[PDB]
Amino acid sequence: YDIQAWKKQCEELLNLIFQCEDSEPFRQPVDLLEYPDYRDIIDTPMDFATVRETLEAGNYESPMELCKDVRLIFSNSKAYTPSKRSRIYSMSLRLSAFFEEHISSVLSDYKSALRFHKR
Ligand SMILES: O=C(Nc1ccc(F)cc1F)N1CCN(C(=O)c2ccco2)CC1
Repeated sequence: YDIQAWKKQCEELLNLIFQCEDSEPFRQPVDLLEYPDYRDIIDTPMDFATVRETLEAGNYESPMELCKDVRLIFSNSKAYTPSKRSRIYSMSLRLSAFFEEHISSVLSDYKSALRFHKR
């Protein structure tokens, strides 16, 4: 029922994501010279370095907020891809599956801890 435990659990999961070769395209913001039309398609860029820095700054209140930003990385890739058979989109789908498999317990434990706190 530790309502702070999610933060280190998220740090550790980001560390695992950074070790995954599938995270390579998502570790830093998209560059607007290599993909010059990116901001015509994507309103809110997001990447894993920005997620880690937001966490480490103490600017997430909950793991749900972190989860929303990570899911934005993946929805941006799906929106920008020219094909469902894209290399970088295909990497995003594997990485999303990995993320979702690991974040589920972090969310459940946090929400349970908070329900206990407010019992
Ligand atoms: O090259 C990058 N990011 C990047 C990373 C580090 C850098 F230094 C410079 C970069 F531009 N892509 C990431 C995700 N990508 C897609 O989601 C997508 C789907 C189909 C085709 O691209 C858009 C472009």
